[PDB]
Parts: sequence; C-alpha cells; structure tokens
Amino acid sequence: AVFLGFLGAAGSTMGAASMTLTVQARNLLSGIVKLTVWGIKQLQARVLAVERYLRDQQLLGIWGCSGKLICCTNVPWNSSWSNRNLSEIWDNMTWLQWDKEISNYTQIIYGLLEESQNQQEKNEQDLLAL
Amino acid sequence: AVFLGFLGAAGSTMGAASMTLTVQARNLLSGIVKLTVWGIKQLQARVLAVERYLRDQQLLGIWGCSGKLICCTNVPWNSSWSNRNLSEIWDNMTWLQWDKEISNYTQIIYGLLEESQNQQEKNEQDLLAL
Amino acid sequence: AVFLGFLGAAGSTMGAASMTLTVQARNLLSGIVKLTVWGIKQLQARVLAVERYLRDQQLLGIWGCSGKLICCTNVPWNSSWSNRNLSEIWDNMTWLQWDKEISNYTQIIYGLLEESQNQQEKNEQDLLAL
Amino acid sequence: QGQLVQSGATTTKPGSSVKISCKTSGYRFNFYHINWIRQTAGRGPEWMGWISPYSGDKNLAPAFQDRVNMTTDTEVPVTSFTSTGAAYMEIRNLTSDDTGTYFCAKGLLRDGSSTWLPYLWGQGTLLT
Amino acid sequence: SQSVLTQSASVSGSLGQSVTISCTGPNSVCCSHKSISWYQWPPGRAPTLIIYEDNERAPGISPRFSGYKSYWSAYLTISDLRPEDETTYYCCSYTHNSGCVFGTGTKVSVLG
Ligand SMILES: *[C@@H]1O[C@H](CO)[C@@H](O[C@@H]2O[C@H](CO)[C@@H](O[C@@H]3O[C@H](CO[C@H]4O[C@H](CO)[C@@H](O)[C@H](O[C@H]5O[C@H](CO)[C@@H](O)[C@H](O)[C@@H]5O)[C@@H]4O)[C@@H](O)[C@H](O[C@H]4O[C@H](CO)[C@@H](O)[C@H](O)[C@@H]4O)[C@@H]3O)[C@H](O)[C@H]2NC(C)=O)[C@H](O)[C@H]1NC(C)=O
Ligand SMILES: *[C@@H]1O[C@H](CO)[C@@H](O)[C@H](O)[C@H]1NC(C)=O
Ligand SMILES: *[C@@H]1O[C@H](CO)[C@@H](O)[C@H](O)[C@H]1NC(C)=O
Ligand SMILES: *[C@@H]1O[C@H](CO)[C@@H](O)[C@H](O)[C@H]1NC(C)=O
Ligand SMILES: *[C@@H]1O[C@H](CO)[C@@H](O)[C@H](O)[C@H]1NC(C)=O
Ligand SMILES: *[C@@H]1O[C@H](CO)[C@@H](O)[C@H](O)[C@H]1NC(C)=O
Ligand SMILES: *[C@@H]1O[C@H](CO)[C@@H](O)[C@H](O)[C@H]1NC(C)=O
Repeated sequence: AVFLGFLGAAGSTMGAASMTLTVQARNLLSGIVKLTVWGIKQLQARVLAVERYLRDQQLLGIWGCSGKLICCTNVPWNSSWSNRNLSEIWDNMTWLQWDKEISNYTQIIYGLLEESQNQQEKNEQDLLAL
Repeated sequence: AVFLGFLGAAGSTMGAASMTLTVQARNLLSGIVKLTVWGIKQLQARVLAVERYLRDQQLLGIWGCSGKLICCTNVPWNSSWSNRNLSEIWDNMTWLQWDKEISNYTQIIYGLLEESQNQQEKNEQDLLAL
Repeated sequence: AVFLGFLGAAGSTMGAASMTLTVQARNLLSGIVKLTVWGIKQLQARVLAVERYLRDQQLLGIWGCSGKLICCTNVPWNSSWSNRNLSEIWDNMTWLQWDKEISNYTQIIYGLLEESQNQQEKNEQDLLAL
Repeated sequence: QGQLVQSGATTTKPGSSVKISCKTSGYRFNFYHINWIRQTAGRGPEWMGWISPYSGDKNLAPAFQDRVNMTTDTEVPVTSFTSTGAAYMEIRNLTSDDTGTYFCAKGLLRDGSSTWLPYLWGQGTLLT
Repeated sequence: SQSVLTQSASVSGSLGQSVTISCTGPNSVCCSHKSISWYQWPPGRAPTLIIYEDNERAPGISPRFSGYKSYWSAYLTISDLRPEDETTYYCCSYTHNSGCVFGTGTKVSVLG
C-alpha cells in the first residue's frame, strides 16, 4: 500500500479508494486543539462539525451499518439507478463521478435501507421469541 | 403499512407503534439547516439537541443495544414492575400509558441493563482467552 | 462486588478496575442539568464535553470496538512495547502505572488497530461476494 | 464516451515516414492507454502498441519496436472529468507492405486485468 | 499472414439462429493462462469490442453474444441472428501487461 493521505484517491478508481476509508474516517472529526471575532466563529464551527458527523452516524445506525466502513445490505441494485456493469464502475469511474450519476436516486435508496433494517430486527424479534 | 408520520401512533397500540421506529429515529437529530437574539438562542438549542441524543446513544451503548431499534437483553421481567399479561400490553395500552406505569421502576431497570452487559463481555473475555 | 464509585479503583489492580467500566462510562458525558460570565463559559464547556467523547467513540468505531467496553483485536502484543508478564500486570500495577509505561508506543498501537479493522471488513467483503 | 478523430489519408512512397495524429475529447485523456492497430492488405489486423498518457510508459510489439515512433502530448482539461489530448504516430522503414488503414484506440479500464484493451476506436487513416 | 492463433475460417447462418466461432492456438498464446477478447470488424473500418476477459461483454453489447473458454479453445456464439450481423470477427489473447495477439478472422454470412 501507499499512504496517499487525506482524499489521496479522489481521482482514483472506486476499487482503489475503497481500501483507504479509515484515513478520511479520522479527519472527519479532527479534535480538540472566548468572546471575540474568531472566538464566537470558532465555536460556531465546532458545533457544526459534530452535527454533520452525528447525522452520518445516525444514518448509519438506522441502516444496521453502525460501526461499518463497508456495509452490505438487502436492498437489490435497481437498474434504473445505474444500469452499468460491475467492472465498468469499480475499475473505472471515481467516487466523484459516481456521486453525480446517483445524485438523483440517492434519496430513494436512503429510505429503502431504513425499512430494510426495521424489517430485519422485527424478524429477529420473532426469531428470538421462542 | 401506512406512513402515519412522526409520532403518528402516539395513541395506537404498543404493538403497532413498535413497527415504526425509524420514523422517530430520524427526526430526533434533524440536521443542519451570529450574535443577535435568535442567533445565540439557536446555538444554545443546537447544542442541547446533540446532548440529549448522545445520552440516549451512550445509554444504548453500555447496554449492548448500540445500533438496535428493538433490543433483547438478559434482565427478566420483575412482576413488581408490572404484573400485567403480554396480550393486555402490546395489543392494548399505548406507549404513553406504559411510561406512566413504569415511571417508578425505570431507574432500577437502567442499572440492571448495565451490569448485565458488563457481565457478558467479561464472560466473553474469558470465552476467547483460549 | 463493592460499589466503589467513580474512579474508585484508580489505585487498584488492572484486573479489579477492569470489571467496573460502566461506572466511568456513564459519567463521561453526564447530561443536561444565557449571555453572562458563566453562561458563555458553560456552553464552551458543554461543547468540549461532547467533542472529547465523540473522539473516543470515533476511535472505537474505526477499530471495530464500537459498543465494546472490553474489546479483543488482532494486533499481537509487541515485546518492545512492554516485555512484562501477564501476571505482573493484571494483578500488580494499576491503570495509572500502565499508561506511563505505554505512553510512548500508544500512537503506534492506534494505527495498527485501524488497518487491522479495514483489512477485516475488506476480507469479509470478499467473504460475502459469493 | 468521447471521440478520437485522427488525421487524413496521406499517401507517400516507401522509405519515407508518415505522421498520424489522434485528437481526443469527451474523456480524461490521461486515464486510459492509447493503442494503435492497423489492418493491411496482405494480412488481417495486427496489434502495434500502446502508450500511457499518465505514466508515459510504452509497450509495443517486437514486429514494430524498431519502426514505430509513438508520442503523446498533455491534455488540456475542459472540466473535472473531460479533457482534450493528442496521440502521435510515425513509422520508420516504410514499404508498400504497410499499406492499410490505421486507427488509434482508447484503453478499456483504469485498473484490473484489461487496462489497455482497445475499446474506443478512431475513424481510420489510409496509408500508402 | 502469420497468425499463430487460428479461428474458424468462415461460417454461414440464417435469421433467428445461432452461430459459433472458434479460436485456438498453441500453449504459448492459449488459453487458460490468457484472457480472450472478441472484436466485430467491418472491412477496414471502425471495430467494436464485443467480449473481454473470456466471457464478459463490453458496455451496451447485446445479450445475444456469449463467450466460453475451455482449456483448449475459446468460443464466440451469436445467439438469435439479426440481419446486421454480416462482418468479420477476430479474437485476441492477452494478459494484464501484454498486447493483443489477434486471430485469423472468420467471415459470417446471415443470408436468409
Ligand atoms: C491515476 O490515474 C492513472 C490512469 O488511470 C492510473 O494509472 C493506471 O493505473 C492502473 C493501476 O495502477 C494501471 O493498470 C495496471 O497496469 C499494469 C501494467 O503495468 C505493467 O506493465 C507496464 C508496461 O509493460 C510497466 O510499465 C509496469 O512496470 C512498472 O514501471 C512503470 C514505469 O513507468 C511504473 O510506472 C508502473 O507503475 C509499474 O510499477 C508494469 O510492469 C498491470 O500489470 C496491472 O495489472 C496488475 O494489477 C491488477 C490490479 O491493479 C491485477 O488485477 C492484475 O492481475 C495484475 O496483477 C494493472 O492492470 C494502468 O496501466 C495505469 N495507466 C493507465 C490506466 O493509463 C494511476 O494509477 C492513478 N494514480 C493515482 C494515484 O490515482
Ligand atoms: C426500480 O425503481 C422504480 C422506481 O424508480 C420502481 O418502480 C421499480 O419497481 C424498481 N425495480 C426494482 C427491480 O427494484
Ligand atoms: C436528475 O434529474 C435532473 C432533473 O433536471 C435530470 O436533468 C438529470 O438527468 C437526472 N440525473 C440522471 C443521472 O439522469
Ligand atoms: C423484584 O424487585 C425487587 C425490588 O423491587 C427485588 O427485591 C426482587 O428480588 C425482584 N424479583 C425478581 C424476580 O426479579
Ligand atoms: C410511584 O411512586 C409514587 C410515590 O408517590 C406512587 O404514588 C405511585 O403509585 C408509584 N407508581 C406506581 C405505578 O405504583
Ligand atoms: C515491534 O515493533 C517494532 C517497531 O517498534 C517493529 O520493527 C517490529 O517488527 C515489531 N515486532 C513485532 C513482533 O510486532
Ligand atoms: C519515551 O520516550 C522518552 C524520550 O525522552 C524516554 O525518555 C522514555 O524512556 C520513553 N518511555 C519508555 C517507557 O521507555
């Protein structure tokens, strides 16, 4: 491997950028290090940092992906979203090119992942009722 | 199913309201969208939102329920808490009626769930010591 | 057991202090209970509380330990970190004495735990590709 | 998903050299190899060689290693994922046996076991 | 010509039927240690990638074309013949860091 750094594979293939996720998983929250200009403006930025982060953790939690960097689910890939082959995606276009093609259907997928999780712990609720 | 909405089953049975949890799991944190009246008062409300949310995630984490919407545990149901039948609860009274009857014993249960988890990862700690 | 309290085993053995983790897991975030001196200074402290807490949850998440109080991993114990026996640690020195001896190598270990998790969900990604 | 227009049909005589161009568009020129293939009157098709617009690396058949002059420029980026590049082609010891139609070809993928495979072809250039 | 990778010389077919083109050679260019790519090639014009890596089709390639590669020879089938199929087909053996070793060619007629 080569430590490309933060967003080092932004122009690389989705198969190469998918193996370096814990690099952008650290610097998404950074860390730790009173009334003036930047003082109030720094605290406003520190709050926004944890809000956007908890939204991505809350969304991951209600999908059953809480704690996963790569998470497999039940929702099948609808051909209307992207009728592209598996080899022309992971070894071709980048994650930036991918988000533009899925920008439309990305809201429908987020709802399919939620009920696919609620209708899984509810099934397991009956699976442990005996 | 019928998309009743946020808190749509507040007056419905505990068995019907338990199948629509990811609806109130989203809007508990809402989201994203500098010195005046509402400005300071908005930031005070944005901080309180993530604090009450992380308390419910911290409590869920120390119970082994981190990531669960429906979570099964080891603590047996004490008859002193509610000596009611299973059918007269899930197909009768609502979650609002339930919280009033359990408001007393709700603190004892929260402690029983914590040590029931610590005496589970400690047992599994010995289970993987060989 | 004896409810020693918050940090009650700070001077006790690492084997005795390791069985009372949910005590310091609660009071790390405490909880809930507008322009003056302490007012601005309280909100500055309330934000710092959730930031240091989410860093320890973010670090636990990228290690596969999200939700664990005791978490077992794959990284083997390097003798250069501490060439001490298992009995002279868990039944002798305290967690305070332990952190001083590992203060150096503690950053190398944090990187070994990250890639040990990414090269585990990536292996499981291929394990479920069939 | 872009075009690869070439030069015209320039006809010379043996012993000389001919320059063939290949102007790209509609795709990131530095992300895909540029193969060169010809179909002469005497054989079928023959693979000449490809070159990497990113690594600048060459790999060509031994039947054309001591004849082919193969170079590329540097893309003029249009957008984030679009650019405009150029690939050049020249031969050395020319005969009437090399009379045929020549085209360039953009590589297949950006990774894997078929990174250079000629996928998107040009239009054709008739030689001597 | 000096193609070490032979094909099927020529073949004929009819509308609504399926064809098959062979492609084999010696142990130096075939087969289990090399990928096989098939190319539709009108006479001296713009080619087209039909199949890459033995059996994988290119983007937009119709589900009619199929592929197969035994230890001895690779086959290109043309299920359900359509009238616009008359052309010449070529195969190529390659690896990840090599070049295309093309074939002899096979003219396919759909006269029906
Ligand atoms: C930026 O974007 C560019 C363009 O997309 C990327 O460049 C492409 O990268 C991919 C993958 O890294 C390349 O695909 C591989 O191609 C090699 C072929 O290289 C071999 O042969 C070459 C010619 O004979 C030779 O030059 C190579 O030797 C080394 O020396 C050169 C000196 O210039 C050096 O630059 C090289 O890097 C080499 O190290 C080499 O011997 C092929 O072998 C690969 O197949 C292997 O790997 C795949 C998995 O990747 C595996 O499935 C196979 O089985 C096999 O094991 C692979 O196909 C592609 O050729 C590059 N160029 C293009 C597409 O034009 C670049 O990587 C991006 N960088 C970043 C940082 O994003
Ligand atoms: C694909 O999505 C459409 C809506 O965009 C839906 O009507 C259809 O049933 C879906 N099909 C599959 C196979 O998921
Ligand atoms: C998304 O919707 C817009 C609506 O204007 C449309 O133009 C665009 O093509 C859609 N995206 C895709 C990938 O089709
Ligand atoms: C029920 O709770 C009481 C305390 O309220 C306790 O003394 C008793 O042991 C408990 N019994 C069971 C069966 O849990
Ligand atoms: C809870 O405690 C109060 C103490 O005043 C008591 O009145 C009430 O009945 C208790 N709740 C239940 C359900 O018994
Ligand atoms: C121990 O750590 C050193 C670096 O401090 C490293 O070079 C060595 O390979 C490691 N050995 C083991 C067994 O982990
Ligand atoms: C950590 O590094 C310092 C560097 O000054 C060194 O003095 C100290 O001994 C090291 N810690 C251990 C446990 O060796």
